[PDB]
Amino acid sequence: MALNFTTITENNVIRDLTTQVNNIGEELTKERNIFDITDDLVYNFNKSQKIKLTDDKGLTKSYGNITALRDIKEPGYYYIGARTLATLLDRPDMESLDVVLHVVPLDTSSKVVQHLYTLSTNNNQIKMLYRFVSGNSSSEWQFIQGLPSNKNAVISGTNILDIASPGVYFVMGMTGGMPSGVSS
Amino acid sequence: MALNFTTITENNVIRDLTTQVNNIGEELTKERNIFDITDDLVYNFNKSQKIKLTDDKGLTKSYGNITALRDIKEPGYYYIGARTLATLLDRPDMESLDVVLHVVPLDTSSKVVQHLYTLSTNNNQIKMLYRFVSGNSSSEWQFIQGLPSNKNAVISGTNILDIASPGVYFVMGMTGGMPSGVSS
Amino acid sequence: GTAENESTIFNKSNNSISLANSPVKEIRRVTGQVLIEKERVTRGAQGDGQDFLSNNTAFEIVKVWTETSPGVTTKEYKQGEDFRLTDGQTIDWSPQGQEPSGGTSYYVSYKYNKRMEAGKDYEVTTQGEGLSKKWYINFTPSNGAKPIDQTVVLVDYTYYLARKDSVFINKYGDIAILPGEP
Repeated sequence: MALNFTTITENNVIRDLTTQVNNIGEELTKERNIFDITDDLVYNFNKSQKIKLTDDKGLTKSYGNITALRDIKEPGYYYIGARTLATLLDRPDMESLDVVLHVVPLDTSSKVVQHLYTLSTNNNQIKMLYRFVSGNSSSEWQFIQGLPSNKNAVISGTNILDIASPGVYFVMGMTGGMPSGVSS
Repeated sequence: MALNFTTITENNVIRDLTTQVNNIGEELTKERNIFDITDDLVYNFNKSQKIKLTDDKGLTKSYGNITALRDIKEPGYYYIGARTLATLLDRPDMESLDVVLHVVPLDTSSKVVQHLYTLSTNNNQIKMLYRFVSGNSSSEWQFIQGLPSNKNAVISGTNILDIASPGVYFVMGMTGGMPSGVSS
Repeated sequence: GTAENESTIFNKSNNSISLANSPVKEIRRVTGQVLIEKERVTRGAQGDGQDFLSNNTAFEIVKVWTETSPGVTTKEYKQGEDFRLTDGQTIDWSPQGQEPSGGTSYYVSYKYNKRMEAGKDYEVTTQGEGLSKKWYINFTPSNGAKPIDQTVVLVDYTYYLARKDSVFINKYGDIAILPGEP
């Protein structure tokens, strides 16, 4: 859309002024004029998703200063770095890693379901966790045990007595704590 | 919104030209005029979700030519038919079924978390999987085990030694491989 | 001119296949039979079910088997009974015979026609000059999927036509030239 207008000079007569007023009136009153298109934008915008679940680039949303993961109650996806996660009062009982937090909305802004995922290509470090949050209260983090390629994980290069996560593992090449003569 | 205008001609007196310029000036300066409503649209659109997570109907997003599931790095939900999933270099260790891929965004467009879900009414074929992806590298697919209706899954009509997915099952009516006298 | 389904037998001793038409403008397609050996397939949980090959243009299954050491065949499954090729996409265990246990891994060997990619499966080069100039599809890239030895490769491509014209002189002495058909 655009108005075609010429500035009226000292040489111009009332016919030229009439032509510019007609150009204005026509551009404002034609079929699918500016008024119709803005009324269509208001109607279509009201159907759209009015709050962010990602940033404007399709990356994770930014968060302000926080004391705990339960302080992030807006819905969407949030990246959190290992050094930050290590300081949060309600962090899961695990090794400090970079994570993504997914926040699922509820009936009120004071309650959420949170999912947490660790950002490692190492099959021993990749973890899924979830919890329910209500105000300052929550469940504990529910750790979900994955099977890499649909198989039990392998543990090696450590003392068998230093393993502290429940579940079923294949153990081999252990540095100590094994029964007499048991290599794997 | 709409302007009331009548085309002026060289036969119209200056009063008529005045009248139409007033009609234009009033419609353009009234309460909630076209300028105000367009400034409200720009303000509210900036708060909105500017990138697609579904298509415009609320179905899954499309994807281009891919060699591998790791080639899908844009956030959102993608249906992948059994025939396409079969052809991918990094498909999970399972039968070909229709699936949905959910892609979770991170701090950068080169890294994602991927979830995969199989589309079957058979309780032995419904599966949930996830992995981390960074450039061309990834974890393995982490298989998640669901208890159908909070019970152990029941296996029958196969040799017990042909069972190969980890976990706890009730076994009955097996075609072979059982201990002596053990029917279930 | 357009040349289409242009057929040459591929030789493992000489990867380079000549295009018949000398004055090539451009190539439209190259395709040939490729064998995949020892593709690891994982058996789906549904008994008598299907299992999906990494390529959808497969047409022949060479072998289906399991191994306890590299190259020692523990069981070979007998096509027709046991399993069949369904839709050129899947090994189908609906025949009444034996199948691997669910969730186990087994090997498939099969043939499929590949749409070969320029700069990835093959490169294009020339040798001579004039009418003795020739175009070649070389299959030089080592990671490129080469055709099966002693099988048909098809090429589709376009080439410049010649023309032959007759020179005449009329009784007024005007030289006239009539154009031939390209």
